[PDB]
Amino acid sequence: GVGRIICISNQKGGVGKTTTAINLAASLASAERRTLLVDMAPQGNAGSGLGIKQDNITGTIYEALLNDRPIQELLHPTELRYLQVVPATPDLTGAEVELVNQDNREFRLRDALRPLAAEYDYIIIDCPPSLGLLTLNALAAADSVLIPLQCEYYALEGLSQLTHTIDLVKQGLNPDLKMEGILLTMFDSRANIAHQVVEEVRGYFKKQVFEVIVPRNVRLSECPSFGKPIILYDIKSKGCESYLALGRELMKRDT
Amino acid sequence: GVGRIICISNQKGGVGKTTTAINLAASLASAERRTLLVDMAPQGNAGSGLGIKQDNITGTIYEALLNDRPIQELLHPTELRYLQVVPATPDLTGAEVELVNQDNREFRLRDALRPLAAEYDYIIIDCPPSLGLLTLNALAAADSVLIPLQCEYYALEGLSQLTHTIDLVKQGLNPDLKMEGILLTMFDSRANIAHQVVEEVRGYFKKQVFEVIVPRNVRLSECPSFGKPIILYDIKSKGCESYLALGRELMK
Ligand SMILES: Nc1ncnc2c1ncn2[C@@H]1O[C@H](COP(=O)(O)OP(=O)(O)OP(=O)(O)O)[C@@H](O)[C@H]1O
Ligand SMILES: Nc1ncnc2c1ncn2[C@@H]1O[C@H](COP(=O)(O)OP(=O)(O)OP(=O)(O)O)[C@@H](O)[C@H]1O
Ligand SMILES: [Mg+2]
Ligand SMILES: [Mg+2]
Repeated sequence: GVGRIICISNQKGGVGKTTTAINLAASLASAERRTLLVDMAPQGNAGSGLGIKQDNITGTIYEALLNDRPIQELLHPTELRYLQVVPATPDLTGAEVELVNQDNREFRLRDALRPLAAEYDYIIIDCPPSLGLLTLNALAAADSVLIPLQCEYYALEGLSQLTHTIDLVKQGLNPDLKMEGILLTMFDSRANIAHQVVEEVRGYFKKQVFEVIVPRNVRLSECPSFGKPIILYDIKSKGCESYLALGRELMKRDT
Repeated sequence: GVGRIICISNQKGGVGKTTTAINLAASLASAERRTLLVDMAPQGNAGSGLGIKQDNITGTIYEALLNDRPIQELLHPTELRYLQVVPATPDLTGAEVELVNQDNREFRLRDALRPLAAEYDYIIIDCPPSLGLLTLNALAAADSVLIPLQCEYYALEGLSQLTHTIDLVKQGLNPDLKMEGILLTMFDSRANIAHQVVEEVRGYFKKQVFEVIVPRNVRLSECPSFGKPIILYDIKSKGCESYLALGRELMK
Protein backbone atom coordinates (compact mmCIF):
# COMPACT_ATOMS: atom_id res chain seq x y z
CA GLY A 1 0.00 0.00 0.00
CA VAL A 2 3.11 2.20 -0.06
CA GLY A 3 3.64 4.85 -2.73
CA ARG A 4 6.77 5.64 -4.74
CA ILE A 5 9.42 8.19 -3.73
CA ILE A 6 11.25 9.77 -6.69
CA CYS A 7 14.01 12.36 -6.37
CA ILE A 8 14.72 14.78 -9.24
CA SER A 9 18.52 15.15 -9.22
CA ASN A 10 21.30 16.79 -11.26
CA GLN A 11 24.13 18.85 -9.76
CA LYS A 12 24.35 20.97 -12.95
CA GLY A 13 22.52 24.24 -12.30
CA GLY A 14 19.53 25.24 -14.37
CA VAL A 15 18.73 21.97 -16.21
CA GLY A 16 15.02 21.72 -15.48
CA LYS A 17 14.94 19.91 -12.09
CA THR A 18 12.30 22.21 -10.59
CA THR A 19 10.32 22.64 -13.81
CA THR A 20 10.23 18.82 -13.93
CA ALA A 21 9.42 18.34 -10.24
CA ILE A 22 6.52 20.81 -10.33
CA ASN A 23 5.02 19.73 -13.65
CA LEU A 24 5.42 16.02 -13.05
CA ALA A 25 3.84 16.35 -9.57
CA ALA A 26 0.94 18.42 -10.96
CA SER A 27 0.40 15.92 -13.80
CA LEU A 28 0.15 13.03 -11.31
CA ALA A 29 -2.14 15.05 -9.02
CA SER A 30 -4.38 15.93 -12.01
CA ALA A 31 -4.86 12.20 -12.51
CA GLU A 32 -6.00 11.89 -8.86
CA ARG A 33 -2.77 10.32 -7.65
CA ARG A 34 -2.09 11.64 -4.17
CA THR A 35 1.21 13.49 -4.64
CA LEU A 36 3.57 15.20 -2.22
CA LEU A 37 6.26 17.57 -3.53
CA VAL A 38 9.15 18.06 -1.09
CA ASP A 39 11.49 20.97 -1.84
CA MET A 40 15.04 20.16 -0.66
CA ALA A 41 16.74 23.11 -2.40
CA PRO A 42 17.60 26.19 -0.29
CA GLN A 43 16.46 28.31 -3.26
CA GLY A 44 12.87 27.02 -2.68
CA ASN A 45 11.85 27.28 -6.31
CA ALA A 46 9.50 24.24 -6.24
CA GLY A 47 7.41 25.91 -3.53
CA SER A 48 7.61 29.36 -5.13
CA GLY A 49 6.51 28.04 -8.52
CA LEU A 50 3.35 26.81 -6.80
CA GLY A 51 2.68 30.05 -4.91
CA ILE A 52 4.27 28.91 -1.59
CA LYS A 53 7.05 30.68 0.22
CA GLN A 54 7.64 30.82 3.97
CA ASP A 55 9.03 33.77 5.91
CA ASN A 56 11.28 31.65 8.15
CA ILE A 57 11.91 28.00 8.99
CA THR A 58 8.43 27.42 10.43
CA GLY A 59 6.38 25.20 8.23
CA THR A 60 9.37 24.06 6.13
CA ILE A 61 11.29 20.84 5.60
CA TYR A 62 14.10 22.24 7.78
CA GLU A 63 11.96 21.47 10.87
CA ALA A 64 11.67 17.81 9.91
CA LEU A 65 15.38 17.41 9.03
CA LEU A 66 16.89 19.02 12.16
CA ASN A 67 14.09 19.65 14.72
CA ASP A 68 12.24 16.28 14.77
CA ARG A 69 8.98 17.87 13.62
CA PRO A 70 6.56 15.38 11.99
CA ILE A 71 6.29 16.02 8.28
CA GLN A 72 2.50 15.69 8.66
CA GLU A 73 2.61 19.15 10.25
CA LEU A 74 4.39 20.66 7.26
CA LEU A 75 1.94 19.91 4.39
CA HIS A 76 0.87 22.96 2.35
CA PRO A 77 -2.16 22.96 0.04
CA THR A 78 -1.96 23.95 -3.61
CA GLU A 79 -4.47 24.72 -6.39
CA LEU A 80 -4.73 20.91 -6.95
CA ARG A 81 -6.49 18.90 -4.25
CA TYR A 82 -4.24 15.89 -4.83
CA LEU A 83 -0.97 17.91 -4.64
CA GLN A 84 0.56 19.12 -1.34
CA VAL A 85 3.98 20.75 -0.88
CA VAL A 86 6.56 20.71 1.89
CA PRO A 87 8.51 23.92 1.16
CA ALA A 88 12.14 24.84 1.64
CA THR A 89 13.99 27.72 3.33
CA PRO A 90 17.30 29.43 2.56
CA ASP A 91 18.29 28.18 6.03
CA LEU A 92 18.72 24.78 4.41
CA THR A 93 22.23 26.03 3.51
CA GLY A 94 23.00 26.16 7.25
CA ALA A 95 21.20 22.86 7.80
CA GLU A 96 23.63 21.08 5.50
CA VAL A 97 26.54 22.35 7.60
CA GLU A 98 24.81 21.45 10.87
CA LEU A 99 24.12 17.92 9.59
CA VAL A 100 27.85 17.18 8.99
CA ASN A 101 28.38 16.86 12.79
CA GLN A 102 25.15 14.94 13.54
CA ASP A 103 24.28 11.21 13.58
CA ASN A 104 22.21 9.51 10.83
CA ARG A 105 23.07 12.61 8.72
CA GLU A 106 22.09 11.08 5.37
CA PHE A 107 18.81 9.52 6.57
CA ARG A 108 16.98 12.51 8.09
CA LEU A 109 14.66 12.81 5.10
CA ARG A 110 14.21 9.05 4.76
CA ASP A 111 13.17 8.73 8.40
CA ALA A 112 10.87 11.79 8.27
CA LEU A 113 8.98 10.47 5.25
CA ARG A 114 8.13 7.17 6.98
CA PRO A 115 4.80 8.36 8.55
CA LEU A 116 3.54 9.30 5.04
CA ALA A 117 4.75 6.41 2.93
CA ALA A 118 1.32 4.81 2.61
CA GLU A 119 -0.64 8.09 2.54
CA TYR A 120 0.69 9.24 -0.85
CA ASP A 121 0.87 7.53 -4.25
CA TYR A 122 3.94 9.62 -5.22
CA ILE A 123 6.44 11.69 -3.26
CA ILE A 124 8.54 13.84 -5.58
CA ILE A 125 11.74 15.39 -4.10
CA ASP A 126 13.20 18.47 -5.81
CA CYS A 127 17.04 18.60 -5.33
CA PRO A 128 19.39 21.59 -5.36
CA PRO A 129 22.23 21.73 -7.92
CA SER A 130 24.74 19.94 -5.72
CA LEU A 131 25.82 16.50 -4.48
CA GLY A 132 26.00 17.62 -0.83
CA LEU A 133 24.02 16.36 2.11
CA LEU A 134 20.65 17.79 1.01
CA THR A 135 20.84 15.90 -2.30
CA LEU A 136 22.27 12.84 -0.53
CA ASN A 137 19.31 12.85 1.88
CA ALA A 138 17.02 12.86 -1.18
CA LEU A 139 18.88 9.99 -2.86
CA ALA A 140 18.98 8.00 0.42
CA ALA A 141 15.19 8.42 0.84
CA ALA A 142 14.11 7.68 -2.74
CA ASP A 143 12.98 4.51 -4.37
CA SER A 144 14.25 5.95 -7.64
CA VAL A 145 16.06 8.91 -9.17
CA LEU A 146 14.91 10.78 -12.24
CA ILE A 147 17.69 12.76 -13.97
CA PRO A 148 16.63 15.79 -16.04
CA LEU A 149 19.42 16.26 -18.58
CA GLN A 150 19.56 19.57 -20.37
CA CYS A 151 20.47 19.04 -24.05
CA GLU A 152 23.59 21.24 -23.85
CA TYR A 153 27.27 20.54 -23.37
CA TYR A 154 28.00 21.23 -19.69
CA ALA A 155 25.01 19.15 -18.57
CA LEU A 156 26.19 16.25 -20.77
CA GLU A 157 29.70 16.57 -19.38
CA GLY A 158 28.43 16.27 -15.79
CA LEU A 159 26.28 13.18 -16.33
CA SER A 160 29.09 10.69 -15.56
CA GLN A 161 29.80 12.29 -12.18
CA LEU A 162 26.10 12.14 -11.35
CA THR A 163 25.81 8.46 -12.29
CA HIS A 164 29.02 7.71 -10.39
CA THR A 165 27.52 9.31 -7.28
CA ILE A 166 24.35 7.27 -7.75
CA ASP A 167 26.51 4.14 -7.96
CA LEU A 168 28.30 5.13 -4.77
CA VAL A 169 24.88 5.59 -3.12
CA LYS A 170 23.86 2.08 -4.17
CA GLN A 171 27.06 0.71 -2.58
CA GLY A 172 25.94 1.66 0.92
CA LEU A 173 23.53 4.49 1.64
CA ASN A 174 20.66 3.13 -0.43
CA PRO A 175 21.36 -0.13 -2.29
CA ASP A 176 17.75 -0.41 -3.63
CA LEU A 177 17.91 3.00 -5.37
CA LYS A 178 16.85 2.51 -9.01
CA MET A 179 17.22 4.72 -12.08
CA GLU A 180 13.68 5.93 -12.88
CA GLY A 181 15.15 7.29 -16.10
CA ILE A 182 16.97 10.11 -17.86
CA LEU A 183 14.61 12.85 -19.10
CA LEU A 184 16.04 14.94 -21.94
CA THR A 185 15.07 18.55 -21.20
CA MET A 186 15.26 22.02 -22.70
CA PHE A 187 15.73 20.50 -26.15
CA ASP A 188 16.10 22.87 -29.13
CA SER A 189 16.21 21.32 -32.61
CA ARG A 190 18.12 24.32 -33.93
CA ALA A 191 21.15 23.55 -31.74
CA ASN A 192 23.39 20.91 -33.23
CA ILE A 193 24.74 19.94 -29.80
CA ALA A 194 21.20 19.19 -28.68
CA HIS A 195 21.00 16.43 -31.32
CA GLN A 196 24.39 15.05 -30.26
CA VAL A 197 23.32 14.88 -26.62
CA VAL A 198 20.17 12.96 -27.57
CA GLU A 199 22.11 10.48 -29.75
CA GLU A 200 24.92 9.88 -27.26
CA VAL A 201 22.65 9.48 -24.23
CA ARG A 202 20.15 7.24 -26.02
CA GLY A 203 23.06 5.31 -27.52
CA TYR A 204 24.57 4.54 -24.14
CA PHE A 205 21.64 4.43 -21.70
CA LYS A 206 19.01 3.11 -24.17
CA LYS A 207 15.75 2.24 -22.41
CA GLN A 208 16.86 4.11 -19.31
CA VAL A 209 16.12 7.27 -21.37
CA PHE A 210 12.52 8.40 -21.47
CA GLU A 211 10.89 8.38 -24.86
CA VAL A 212 9.35 11.84 -24.29
CA ILE A 213 11.67 14.84 -24.64
CA VAL A 214 10.81 18.17 -23.01
CA PRO A 215 11.24 20.98 -25.57
CA ARG A 216 12.46 24.43 -24.85
CA ASN A 217 9.18 26.32 -24.61
CA VAL A 218 8.81 29.82 -23.24
CA ARG A 219 5.49 28.95 -21.55
CA LEU A 220 7.39 26.67 -19.13
CA SER A 221 9.48 29.58 -17.88
CA GLU A 222 6.43 31.86 -17.57
CA CYS A 223 4.09 29.81 -15.41
CA PRO A 224 6.13 29.90 -12.13
CA SER A 225 5.92 33.68 -12.22
CA PHE A 226 2.15 33.14 -11.80
CA GLY A 227 2.64 30.42 -9.18
CA LYS A 228 1.09 27.87 -11.56
CA PRO A 229 2.16 24.54 -13.00
CA ILE A 230 1.94 24.45 -16.78
CA ILE A 231 -1.24 22.33 -16.69
CA LEU A 232 -3.02 25.31 -14.99
CA TYR A 233 -1.33 27.98 -17.12
CA ASP A 234 -1.33 26.72 -20.73
CA ILE A 235 -2.56 23.18 -21.00
CA LYS A 236 -2.37 23.17 -24.84
CA SER A 237 1.34 23.97 -24.89
CA LYS A 238 3.87 21.41 -26.01
CA GLY A 239 5.65 21.67 -22.66
CA CYS A 240 2.51 20.68 -20.85
CA GLU A 241 1.98 17.83 -23.33
CA SER A 242 5.53 16.59 -22.55
CA TYR A 243 4.97 16.48 -18.83
CA LEU A 244 1.55 14.78 -19.14
CA ALA A 245 3.25 12.08 -21.22
CA LEU A 246 5.98 11.61 -18.63
CA GLY A 247 3.26 11.31 -15.96
CA ARG A 248 1.51 8.61 -18.01
CA GLU A 249 4.76 6.67 -18.42
CA LEU A 250 5.36 6.63 -14.66
CA MET A 251 1.79 5.64 -13.86
CA LYS A 252 2.08 2.72 -16.30
CA ARG A 253 5.00 1.35 -14.29
CA ASP A 254 2.71 1.16 -11.23
CA THR A 255 -0.24 -0.60 -12.91
CA GLY B 1 50.06 47.89 -8.80
CA VAL B 2 47.56 45.52 -7.10
CA GLY B 3 44.93 43.62 -9.10
CA ARG B 4 41.20 43.24 -8.43
CA ILE B 5 39.58 39.97 -7.24
CA ILE B 6 36.01 39.61 -8.61
CA CYS B 7 33.64 36.82 -7.41
CA ILE B 8 30.95 35.68 -9.96
CA SER B 9 28.09 34.61 -7.70
CA ASN B 10 24.45 33.55 -7.91
CA GLN B 11 22.91 30.62 -6.02
CA LYS B 12 20.36 30.11 -8.84
CA GLY B 13 21.54 27.29 -11.06
CA GLY B 14 22.27 27.91 -14.77
CA VAL B 15 22.15 31.77 -14.93
CA GLY B 16 25.39 32.29 -16.85
CA LYS B 17 27.98 32.38 -13.99
CA THR B 18 30.50 30.21 -15.84
CA THR B 19 29.76 31.64 -19.29
CA THR B 20 30.41 35.08 -17.80
CA ALA B 21 33.53 33.99 -15.86
CA ILE B 22 35.17 32.43 -18.94
CA ASN B 23 34.24 35.11 -21.44
CA LEU B 24 34.94 38.08 -19.19
CA ALA B 25 38.31 36.56 -18.30
CA ALA B 26 39.12 35.87 -21.96
CA SER B 27 38.10 39.40 -23.00
CA LEU B 28 40.34 40.93 -20.32
CA ALA B 29 43.26 38.67 -21.31
CA SER B 30 42.77 39.52 -25.00
CA ALA B 31 43.38 43.14 -23.97
CA GLU B 32 46.69 42.08 -22.35
CA ARG B 33 45.42 42.35 -18.76
CA ARG B 34 46.98 39.53 -16.76
CA THR B 35 43.98 37.47 -15.65
CA LEU B 36 43.58 34.43 -13.39
CA LEU B 37 40.34 32.39 -13.44
CA VAL B 38 39.80 30.28 -10.30
CA ASP B 39 37.11 27.58 -10.47
CA MET B 40 35.42 27.01 -7.08
CA ALA B 41 32.58 24.87 -8.48
CA PRO B 42 32.80 21.05 -8.08
CA GLN B 43 31.28 20.82 -11.57
CA GLY B 44 34.46 22.41 -12.96
CA ASN B 45 32.74 24.06 -15.97
CA ALA B 46 35.03 27.15 -16.03
CA GLY B 47 38.10 24.99 -16.57
CA SER B 48 36.26 22.61 -18.95
CA GLY B 49 35.15 25.51 -21.19
CA LEU B 50 38.86 26.37 -21.58
CA GLY B 51 40.02 22.78 -22.21
CA ILE B 52 41.06 21.95 -18.61
CA LYS B 53 39.21 19.02 -16.99
CA GLN B 54 40.34 16.34 -14.48
CA ASP B 55 38.84 14.20 -11.69
CA ASN B 56 41.87 14.12 -9.42
CA ILE B 57 42.76 16.70 -6.82
CA THR B 58 46.44 17.37 -7.67
CA GLY B 59 46.83 20.72 -9.40
CA THR B 60 43.38 21.95 -8.39
CA ILE B 61 42.09 24.53 -5.94
CA TYR B 62 41.31 21.68 -3.51
CA GLU B 63 44.97 21.61 -2.55
CA ALA B 64 44.97 25.34 -1.68
CA LEU B 65 41.79 25.06 0.38
CA LEU B 66 42.75 22.00 2.44
CA ASN B 67 46.42 21.01 1.88
CA ASP B 68 48.14 24.44 2.22
CA ARG B 69 49.51 24.28 -1.31
CA PRO B 70 50.43 27.70 -2.75
CA ILE B 71 48.09 28.77 -5.57
CA GLN B 72 51.26 29.85 -7.39
CA GLU B 73 51.82 26.07 -8.00
CA LEU B 74 48.37 25.53 -9.48
CA LEU B 75 48.45 27.91 -12.45
CA HIS B 76 47.42 26.22 -15.72
CA PRO B 77 48.01 27.77 -19.18
CA THR B 78 45.23 28.43 -21.69
CA GLU B 79 45.14 29.37 -25.37
CA LEU B 80 45.55 33.02 -24.22
CA ARG B 81 48.98 34.02 -22.87
CA TYR B 82 47.42 36.48 -20.41
CA LEU B 83 44.83 33.98 -19.04
CA GLN B 84 45.73 31.25 -16.55
CA VAL B 85 43.31 28.94 -14.74
CA VAL B 86 43.25 27.25 -11.36
CA PRO B 87 40.80 24.38 -12.00
CA ALA B 88 38.31 22.54 -9.84
CA THR B 89 37.84 18.83 -9.04
CA PRO B 90 34.53 17.05 -8.42
CA ASP B 91 36.07 16.28 -5.05
CA LEU B 92 35.28 19.86 -4.05
CA THR B 93 32.00 18.26 -2.97
CA GLY B 94 33.93 16.38 -0.33
CA ALA B 95 36.09 19.44 0.36
CA GLU B 96 33.01 21.46 1.31
CA VAL B 97 32.12 18.80 3.90
CA GLU B 98 35.70 18.64 5.16
CA LEU B 99 35.78 22.44 5.47
CA VAL B 100 32.97 22.33 8.09
CA ASN B 101 35.43 21.17 10.77
CA GLN B 102 38.43 23.24 9.62
CA ASP B 103 39.82 26.17 11.58
CA ASN B 104 38.99 29.45 9.81
CA ARG B 105 37.13 27.55 7.13
CA GLU B 106 35.67 30.71 5.52
CA PHE B 107 39.11 32.27 4.89
CA ARG B 108 40.99 29.41 3.20
CA LEU B 109 40.70 30.98 -0.30
CA ARG B 110 41.30 34.53 0.99
CA ASP B 111 44.59 33.63 2.71
CA ALA B 112 45.86 31.64 -0.30
CA LEU B 113 44.61 33.90 -3.16
CA ARG B 114 44.82 37.57 -2.11
CA PRO B 115 48.66 37.58 -2.48
CA LEU B 116 48.37 36.68 -6.22
CA ALA B 117 46.82 40.15 -6.85
CA ALA B 118 50.46 41.34 -6.83
CA GLU B 119 50.91 39.38 -10.08
CA TYR B 120 47.52 39.68 -11.85
CA ASP B 121 45.46 42.63 -12.98
CA TYR B 122 42.22 40.61 -12.54
CA ILE B 123 41.37 37.49 -10.57
CA ILE B 124 37.93 36.08 -11.46
CA ILE B 125 36.35 33.44 -9.22
CA ASP B 126 33.59 31.23 -10.68
CA CYS B 127 31.21 30.08 -7.95
CA PRO B 128 28.89 27.07 -7.82
CA PRO B 129 25.07 27.54 -7.53
CA SER B 130 25.11 27.65 -3.75
CA LEU B 131 25.69 29.89 -0.73
CA GLY B 132 27.64 27.22 1.17
CA LEU B 133 31.25 27.17 2.24
CA LEU B 134 32.78 27.19 -1.30
CA THR B 135 30.82 30.29 -2.31
CA LEU B 136 31.43 31.93 1.09
CA ASN B 137 35.19 31.36 0.57
CA ALA B 138 34.92 33.14 -2.78
CA LEU B 139 32.95 36.05 -1.29
CA ALA B 140 35.32 36.33 1.69
CA ALA B 141 38.35 36.44 -0.65
CA ALA B 142 37.08 38.97 -3.18
CA ASP B 143 37.34 42.70 -3.60
CA SER B 144 33.97 42.76 -5.36
CA VAL B 145 31.08 40.57 -6.48
CA LEU B 146 29.61 40.47 -9.96
CA ILE B 147 26.09 39.02 -10.11
CA PRO B 148 24.91 37.47 -13.40
CA LEU B 149 21.13 37.69 -13.46
CA GLN B 150 19.29 35.55 -15.99
CA CYS B 151 16.26 37.43 -17.33
CA GLU B 152 13.75 34.83 -16.05
CA TYR B 153 11.49 34.67 -13.02
CA TYR B 154 13.32 32.27 -10.67
CA ALA B 155 16.65 34.10 -11.05
CA LEU B 156 14.96 37.45 -10.26
CA GLU B 157 13.13 35.92 -7.29
CA GLY B 158 16.50 34.81 -5.84
CA LEU B 159 18.20 38.19 -6.00
CA SER B 160 17.13 39.47 -2.59
CA GLN B 161 18.43 36.35 -0.83
CA LEU B 162 21.71 36.73 -2.72
CA THR B 163 22.23 40.39 -1.79
CA HIS B 164 21.20 39.61 1.80
CA THR B 165 23.85 36.92 2.01
CA ILE B 166 26.47 39.20 0.44
CA ASP B 167 25.62 41.87 3.02
CA LEU B 168 26.05 39.28 5.77
CA VAL B 169 29.51 38.41 4.40
CA LYS B 170 30.39 42.10 4.26
CA GLN B 171 29.37 42.64 7.87
CA GLY B 172 31.02 39.58 9.30
CA LEU B 173 33.85 38.32 7.09
CA ASN B 174 34.88 40.85 4.45
CA PRO B 175 34.00 44.44 5.34
CA ASP B 176 35.56 45.92 2.13
CA LEU B 177 33.50 43.73 -0.26
CA LYS B 178 31.95 45.93 -2.96
CA MET B 179 29.32 45.46 -5.67
CA GLU B 180 31.09 45.09 -9.01
CA GLY B 181 27.74 45.18 -10.82
CA ILE B 182 24.72 43.18 -11.85
CA LEU B 183 24.94 41.69 -15.36
CA LEU B 184 21.65 40.90 -17.09
CA THR B 185 22.19 37.60 -18.94
CA MET B 186 20.48 35.08 -21.17
CA PHE B 187 18.12 37.81 -22.40
CA ASP B 188 15.42 36.86 -24.94
CA SER B 189 13.90 40.02 -26.38
CA ARG B 190 10.81 38.14 -27.50
CA ALA B 191 10.05 36.97 -23.94
CA ASN B 192 7.70 39.29 -22.08
CA ILE B 193 9.13 38.46 -18.67
CA ALA B 194 12.72 39.07 -19.78
CA HIS B 195 11.80 42.71 -20.39
CA GLN B 196 10.10 42.87 -16.99
CA VAL B 197 13.22 41.54 -15.24
CA VAL B 198 15.42 44.11 -16.99
CA GLU B 199 13.04 46.92 -16.01
CA GLU B 200 12.73 45.86 -12.36
CA VAL B 201 16.45 45.32 -11.91
CA ARG B 202 17.45 48.60 -13.55
CA GLY B 203 14.74 50.41 -11.60
CA TYR B 204 16.00 49.25 -8.22
CA PHE B 205 19.77 49.01 -8.73
CA LYS B 206 20.25 51.78 -11.32
CA LYS B 207 23.85 52.28 -12.26
CA GLN B 208 25.00 49.15 -10.42
CA VAL B 209 23.49 47.35 -13.45
CA PHE B 210 25.85 47.09 -16.45
CA GLU B 211 24.63 48.84 -19.62
CA VAL B 212 25.58 45.71 -21.63
CA ILE B 213 22.98 42.90 -21.64
CA VAL B 214 24.07 39.40 -22.71
CA PRO B 215 21.56 38.01 -25.16
CA ARG B 216 20.58 34.39 -25.55
CA ASN B 217 22.92 33.21 -28.31
CA VAL B 218 23.34 29.65 -29.57
CA ARG B 219 27.08 30.04 -30.22
CA LEU B 220 27.67 30.94 -26.56
CA SER B 221 26.29 27.56 -25.58
CA GLU B 222 28.37 25.75 -28.25
CA CYS B 223 31.85 27.04 -27.65
CA PRO B 224 32.53 25.16 -24.35
CA SER B 225 32.14 21.86 -26.19
CA PHE B 226 35.28 22.86 -28.11
CA GLY B 227 37.13 24.10 -25.05
CA LYS B 228 37.08 27.67 -26.37
CA PRO B 229 35.91 31.04 -25.12
CA ILE B 230 33.62 32.76 -27.59
CA ILE B 231 36.39 35.19 -28.66
CA LEU B 232 38.25 32.17 -30.04
CA TYR B 233 35.19 30.42 -31.48
CA ASP B 234 32.97 33.03 -33.23
CA ILE B 235 34.26 36.58 -32.97
CA LYS B 236 31.34 37.52 -35.28
CA SER B 237 28.78 36.58 -32.64
CA LYS B 238 26.79 39.02 -30.59
CA GLY B 239 27.68 36.90 -27.58
CA CYS B 240 31.29 37.69 -28.22
CA GLU B 241 30.50 41.37 -28.61
CA SER B 242 28.56 41.50 -25.32
CA TYR B 243 31.46 40.14 -23.30
CA LEU B 244 34.03 42.37 -25.02
CA ALA B 245 31.80 45.32 -24.14
CA LEU B 246 31.59 44.08 -20.54
CA GLY B 247 35.36 43.90 -20.40
CA ARG B 248 35.61 47.45 -21.68
CA GLU B 249 33.02 48.54 -19.06
CA LEU B 250 35.19 47.14 -16.22
CA MET B 251 38.49 48.25 -17.68
CA LYS B 252 37.03 51.77 -17.36
N1 LIG C 1 11.76 23.34 -21.20
C1 LIG C 1 11.97 24.60 -20.82
N2 LIG C 1 11.74 25.59 -21.70
C2 LIG C 1 11.97 26.85 -21.32
N3 LIG C 1 12.43 27.31 -20.16
C3 LIG C 1 12.66 26.30 -19.31
C4 LIG C 1 12.47 24.96 -19.55
N4 LIG C 1 12.82 24.22 -18.43
C5 LIG C 1 13.21 25.11 -17.55
N5 LIG C 1 13.13 26.39 -18.03
C6 LIG C 1 13.52 27.61 -17.34
O1 LIG C 1 14.93 27.61 -17.26
C7 LIG C 1 15.38 27.97 -15.93
C8 LIG C 1 16.07 26.78 -15.31
O2 LIG C 1 15.11 25.74 -15.08
P1 LIG C 1 14.88 25.20 -13.59
O3 LIG C 1 14.97 26.33 -12.63
O4 LIG C 1 13.68 24.34 -13.57
O5 LIG C 1 16.18 24.30 -13.41
P2 LIG C 1 16.79 23.63 -12.09
O6 LIG C 1 17.63 22.49 -12.50
O7 LIG C 1 15.68 23.41 -11.13
O8 LIG C 1 17.71 24.81 -11.53
P3 LIG C 1 18.54 24.85 -10.15
O9 LIG C 1 19.84 24.19 -10.45
O10 LIG C 1 18.67 26.30 -9.81
O11 LIG C 1 17.71 24.08 -9.18
C9 LIG C 1 14.13 28.47 -15.20
O12 LIG C 1 14.03 29.88 -15.30
C10 LIG C 1 13.00 27.72 -15.91
O13 LIG C 1 11.77 28.42 -15.84
N1 LIG D 1 23.79 33.92 -23.18
C1 LIG D 1 23.65 32.62 -23.37
N2 LIG D 1 23.04 32.18 -24.49
C2 LIG D 1 22.88 30.86 -24.66
N3 LIG D 1 23.24 29.86 -23.87
C3 LIG D 1 23.83 30.32 -22.76
C4 LIG D 1 24.07 31.64 -22.44
N4 LIG D 1 24.70 31.73 -21.21
C5 LIG D 1 24.83 30.48 -20.82
N5 LIG D 1 24.33 29.59 -21.72
C6 LIG D 1 24.27 28.15 -21.58
O1 LIG D 1 23.30 27.88 -20.59
C7 LIG D 1 23.76 26.87 -19.67
C8 LIG D 1 23.89 27.47 -18.29
O2 LIG D 1 24.89 28.50 -18.32
P1 LIG D 1 26.13 28.40 -17.32
O3 LIG D 1 26.51 26.97 -17.13
O4 LIG D 1 27.18 29.37 -17.76
O5 LIG D 1 25.46 28.92 -15.98
P2 LIG D 1 26.00 28.82 -14.48
O6 LIG D 1 25.29 29.83 -13.67
O7 LIG D 1 27.48 28.82 -14.51
O8 LIG D 1 25.51 27.36 -14.06
P3 LIG D 1 25.79 26.55 -12.70
O9 LIG D 1 24.77 27.07 -11.73
O10 LIG D 1 25.61 25.11 -13.03
O11 LIG D 1 27.19 26.89 -12.31
C9 LIG D 1 25.06 26.33 -20.27
O12 LIG D 1 24.78 25.16 -21.04
C10 LIG D 1 25.57 27.51 -21.11
O13 LIG D 1 26.38 27.11 -22.19
MG1 LIG E 1 15.65 23.95 -9.10
MG1 LIG F 1 28.73 27.43 -13.52
